[PDB]
Amino acid sequence: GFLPKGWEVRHAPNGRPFFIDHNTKTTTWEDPR
Amino acid sequence: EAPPSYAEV
Repeated sequence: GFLPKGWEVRHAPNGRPFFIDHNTKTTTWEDPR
Repeated sequence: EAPPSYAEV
């Protein structure tokens, strides 16, 4: 499904996806969906 | 093994 408003996902150097919270200018390994 | 911080985006 689509990420919540303000979020995106990218891949870290180690290849693991991380999620980016532009609403609070923070990131996390955990999927927010 | 922490994620990249927001400054790295």
